[PDB]
Amino acid sequence: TVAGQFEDAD
Amino acid sequence: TVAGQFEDAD
Amino acid sequence: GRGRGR
Amino acid sequence: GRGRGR
Amino acid sequence: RVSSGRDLNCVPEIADTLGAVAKQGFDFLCMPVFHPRFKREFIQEPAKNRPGPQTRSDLLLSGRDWNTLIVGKLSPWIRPDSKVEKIRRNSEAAMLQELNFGAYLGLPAFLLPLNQEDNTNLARVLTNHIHTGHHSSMFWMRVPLVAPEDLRDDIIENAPTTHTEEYSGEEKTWMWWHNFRTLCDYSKRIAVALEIGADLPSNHVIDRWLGEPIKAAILPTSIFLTNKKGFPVLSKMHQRLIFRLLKLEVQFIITGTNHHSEKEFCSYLQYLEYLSQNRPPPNAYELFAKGYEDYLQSPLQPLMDNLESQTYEVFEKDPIKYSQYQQAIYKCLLDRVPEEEKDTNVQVLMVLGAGRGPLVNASLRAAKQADRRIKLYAVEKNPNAVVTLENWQFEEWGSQVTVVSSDMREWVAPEKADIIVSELLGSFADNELSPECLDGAQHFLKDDGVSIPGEYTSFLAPISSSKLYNEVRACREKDRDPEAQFEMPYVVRLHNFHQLSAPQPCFTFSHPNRDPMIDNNRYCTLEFPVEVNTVLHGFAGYFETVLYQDITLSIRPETHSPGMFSWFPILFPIKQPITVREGQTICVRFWRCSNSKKVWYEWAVTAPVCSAIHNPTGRSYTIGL
Amino acid sequence: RVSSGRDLNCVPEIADTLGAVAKQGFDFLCMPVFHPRFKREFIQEPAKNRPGPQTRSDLLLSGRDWNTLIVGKLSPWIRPDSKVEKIRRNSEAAMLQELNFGAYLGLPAFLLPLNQEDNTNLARVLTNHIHTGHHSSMFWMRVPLVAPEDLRDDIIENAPTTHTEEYSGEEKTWMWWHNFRTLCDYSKRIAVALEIGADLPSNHVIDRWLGEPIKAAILPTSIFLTNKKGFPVLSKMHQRLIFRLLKLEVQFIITGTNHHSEKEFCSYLQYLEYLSQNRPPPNAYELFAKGYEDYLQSPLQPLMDNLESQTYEVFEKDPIKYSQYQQAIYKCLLDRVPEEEKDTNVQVLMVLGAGRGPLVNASLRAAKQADRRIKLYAVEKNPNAVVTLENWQFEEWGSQVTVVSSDMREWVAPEKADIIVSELLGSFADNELSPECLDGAQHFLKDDGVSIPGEYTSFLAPISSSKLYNEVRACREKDRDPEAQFEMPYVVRLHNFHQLSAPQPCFTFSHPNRDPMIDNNRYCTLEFPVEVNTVLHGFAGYFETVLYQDITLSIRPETHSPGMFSWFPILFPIKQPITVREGQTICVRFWRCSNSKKVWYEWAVTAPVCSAIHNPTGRSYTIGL
Ligand SMILES: Nc1ncnc2c1ncn2[C@@H]1O[C@H](C[C@@H](N)CC[C@H](N)C(=O)O)[C@@H](O)[C@H]1O
Ligand SMILES: Nc1ncnc2c1ncn2[C@@H]1O[C@H](C[C@@H](N)CC[C@H](N)C(=O)O)[C@@H](O)[C@H]1O
Repeated sequence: TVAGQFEDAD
Repeated sequence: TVAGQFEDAD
Repeated sequence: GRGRGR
Repeated sequence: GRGRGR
Repeated sequence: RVSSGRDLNCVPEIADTLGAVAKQGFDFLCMPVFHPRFKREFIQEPAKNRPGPQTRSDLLLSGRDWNTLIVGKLSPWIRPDSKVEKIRRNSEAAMLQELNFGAYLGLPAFLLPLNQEDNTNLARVLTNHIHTGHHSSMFWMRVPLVAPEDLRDDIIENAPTTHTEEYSGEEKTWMWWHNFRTLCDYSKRIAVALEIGADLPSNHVIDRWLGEPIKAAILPTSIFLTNKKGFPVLSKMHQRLIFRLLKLEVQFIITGTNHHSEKEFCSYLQYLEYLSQNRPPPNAYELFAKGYEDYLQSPLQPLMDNLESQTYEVFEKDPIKYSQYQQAIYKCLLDRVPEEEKDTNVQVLMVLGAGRGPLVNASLRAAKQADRRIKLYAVEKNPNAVVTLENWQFEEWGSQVTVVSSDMREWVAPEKADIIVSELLGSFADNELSPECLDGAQHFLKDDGVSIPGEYTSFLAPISSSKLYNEVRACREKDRDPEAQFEMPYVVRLHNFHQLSAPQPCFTFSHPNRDPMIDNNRYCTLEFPVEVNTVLHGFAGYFETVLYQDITLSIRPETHSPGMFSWFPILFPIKQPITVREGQTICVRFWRCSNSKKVWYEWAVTAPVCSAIHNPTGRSYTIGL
Repeated sequence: RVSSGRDLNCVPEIADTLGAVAKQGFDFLCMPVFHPRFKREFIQEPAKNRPGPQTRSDLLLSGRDWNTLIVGKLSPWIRPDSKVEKIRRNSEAAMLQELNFGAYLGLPAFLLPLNQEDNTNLARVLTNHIHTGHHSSMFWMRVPLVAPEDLRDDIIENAPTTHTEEYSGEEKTWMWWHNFRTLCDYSKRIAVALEIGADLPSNHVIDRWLGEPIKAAILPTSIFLTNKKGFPVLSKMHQRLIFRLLKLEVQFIITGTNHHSEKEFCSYLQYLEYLSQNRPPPNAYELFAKGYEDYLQSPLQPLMDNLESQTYEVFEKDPIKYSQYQQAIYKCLLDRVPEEEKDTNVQVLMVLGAGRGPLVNASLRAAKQADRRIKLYAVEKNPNAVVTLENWQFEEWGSQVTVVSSDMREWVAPEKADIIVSELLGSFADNELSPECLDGAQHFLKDDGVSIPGEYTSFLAPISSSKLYNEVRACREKDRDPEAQFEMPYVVRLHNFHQLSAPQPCFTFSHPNRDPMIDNNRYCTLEFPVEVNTVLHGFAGYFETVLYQDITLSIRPETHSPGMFSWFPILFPIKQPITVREGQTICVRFWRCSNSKKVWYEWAVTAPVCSAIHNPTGRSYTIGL
């Protein structure tokens, strides 16, 4: 749903 | 289709 | 096994 | 059996 | 639903032929893999050096089409049993070639004609093929119901047709099959494609063909009568035979030409569909048994095994058994407690092997409707069933029901029971050691107490079933005596079988047993007249029981309880099939033996031809105490 | 989809818990059958007489729900390996009770822990339960990748941790597993459910684990990292491990509590879906092999028995092989025939074992593209393939092709062949007697002839896998030596396995063998270094062939030809798994014996532990000739 919901943690 | 198409022969 | 069997 | 088997 | 196919001997092209056949509505096409008239030589040159292709390519149809839409037919000129060595050798070579090609195409089934008294060489070739490669294909023997020699017209001046009442001369066709079946050691890959003639034989013959592995039935187009509307129809006896075959679930193959040229060929098929609709819908029992017909299962032994939740769930699906138990309990309560003592008298009722509590619910409902006070115990040895019973007792029953987690044989009751209700009846009456448990429980029954079921008897009936024998023979378990499968009973639905005589009582048990002698070892001898001249394959076992006075519960075919489907007949196999004649009363003997630690059955047939004693000393099958 | 489940040990009510779990998107729930803190005694008088139900009844759920939705867990307080006799006995009784209840409910799987090194008594109890009655509930052993003792923080003053590499100390958990399944005798009903934990071990440890029969993977919610948007995510190493596990079709079990309270618990599962998608989609080979992975099938022997149409059809589905053959033919034709001789010079080409004709079409197309004149002799022994070839030859093929129905070893060619083409290569280099057939055919090859199959070499590589070992053990059949299944090779798509070393060449053949004394018996010795403690289970076998020059067909993993799905690797099992340590060298020996009218392989591992020669005299496996 949210854009970049699954983007890796930095 | 025909009425009584499968009536036994006599 | 439905009935009376395994 | 596919590949080269049986 | 009905699955039917077409039989053709000419196929100029495959694609268009299949298209037309599908348009007509058939499911599969029976065709010759090789041209029927194209004789081939294999020894004598220059004939054997024939150039060019031997048959049409296999690339015309996709592999899926070959595996489902086509059934191969053996060429008509192949006569492996001819009297000439040259012809016999050529026929053998041609049959091997055609069978190998059929295997190459992966045909689902292959049709072989069987229309001679002697076909030993054909059996040899077929069995040699059956042991070479993978050969997943099935084999259907086209065996007429009536030999052509018998149905030929009497139009020869000096070759009159037989008119004597040859009662044994009308079964010859079956013999042809039987012999061939024996030579191929009852191969599971050999079935029958029965061919129906215009004239049908005596009812006993058509019964004979029951129990044989019939896969297809061949209907010539010449057996259909014409109704006044000009359509094809079947005679009443033919219709009954077709209904029976449908109940056997064979595939119908229409063969011949369109005799009723005024109508499309599909009309024939349509008529069959009409009959398929007239088939009465299956009853509750038939629907319940659908899936396990002639499927072998080992009988349950609750005494040493613990049943799963699903087992109890399927047990509880039967309303007839519990309704009749409730009726029996209600009648017993009414008899025992008079109206004047209704308020003051309380009856002690013990439910043995209560399982998940359906018997307890039945007893409570019976007591409520009879308006008699009762105190109930529920004895159960299975700890998980005990857990479920305790949950029930805490939630619903309350203090009225006392749950006991102990074997009734070892339990010491605090009070003497007025009534003991139990269900320990297997397919055979005493298969599940109901007598032993009930005689152990008798010690805490009142002198005037009542035991439900009141009495139970077991019945045996000889049966012939090629399919059942083959499945039993296929139960070979590695790591075991090679012939142990024949020395243990199975519970089967016996859908495809022939019963050679009415069942007769085998063993009888009654409780409570006040006899000073208390023994369960039993010995019985049974005589079964035979009027069919068939081969005996085993013994089917049923049972009946009187719960209380009139209330009865049975699975015997003549008095089968309507709707009840909780039990299937038990099967006692025989090591070797035994042929029987019009006389030759079958004399069989049964033993029920025990050693205080196991219980087992021993059975043997003494007439017409003796046989080995099966399962001696519980060698191959025992029920733990 | 990716089968995902939820692990809970507090389930106040099953109905609402299952509703919530299903709403979140999970597929199954792992729960305790008994209350985790409800200790029970069986040998103490006041305690063993505890009244009331011991657990919630099974009536709460439909029989279907139990069999598919629920997974049982063992109570934490049960310690069968306790040092105290009383505690040990109580734990044994409680574990037996819980396992029996799980069987009664028919749970699909039951989860037991392996949190400590010693598990002998637990293994004994579980094995005793397995060999008692009939049930199908699988068992999942929860084995952390990193032992709990090693994951604790350095908080203790008197018991500090150590930063030593401990290369041998990172495998201890696997040892716990390896011993356990050894105690239970590699039972097929025991599987692993490894727990990922916060930190991963050395990559070699993970590679070793991936060879074990992993059925589930436990993901604590504490390992998920938080991204800038507050959602859970995984580190790169965790993502790679998850990809590898997904390739094995494992079941993911999310366990723990919702640490990211701001979001919903489903956020975890969604992330796995995001990893489920976007993973490298299966290639053509993987899609082709789908459905046949770790499935053992016997190799084909076309020389002895004739193949079916479907086999030839599947052979045709591979375009790469025939494209390579066409390229090799094109190069050979160009080299042999100069441009000035492009006409008036017809090269005699032979195709041996033409099958249904794909090789002949490839040769014709190669000739057309090379613009050279040729003449073919298609040789095929399979009479049905001969029929197909003849039909393909009568049309669409000029007089160039000359179908011959004979064995090349016996056929007497009328003209010497410039080239000979064949595809007798099997999974192993010479599994189908290609050397013998080519040596026989060499007699009619010209002095300067070319054999397009050129050269081929076989490669062996040790492999360890409990899945394949269990499967081959299950391949035991009656009517033969019980150890025969271990003395024959199987064609298998090795999927769940670990390769202990790089392949090394086993045997090499080249044609024509112009040297005298053409013999095919061979003897080879191979040494394989090992870099990790493991349990060798067998030898995987591949082949690599050079067609003509610069054109190669390979199936060895390091140089596998792209899209080449015609051949699967072969497997040579060893009846006794061989434990191997780091630094040891596995020394194995292979014999190819070709006694008259017979051919077979014999293999034996001599180091580090000798094993009996497998398949001596071809007693268990032979190629027939
Ligand atoms: N000797 C025995 N003592 C106590 N319970 C027994 C004994 N033998 C069998 N049982 C139990 O009797 C039960 C058999 C019945 N559940 C069979 C179905 C029956 N309609 C019922 O639900 O009661 C099983 O729970 C067995 O564990
Ligand atoms: N000794 C032999 N003489 C003649 N044909 C043989 C011999 N051994 C094997 N074959 C044939 O070699 C063929 C093997 C090939 N069809 C395998 C697939 C290959 N792509 C092809 O279609 O040619 C089979 O048709 C066998 O019948």
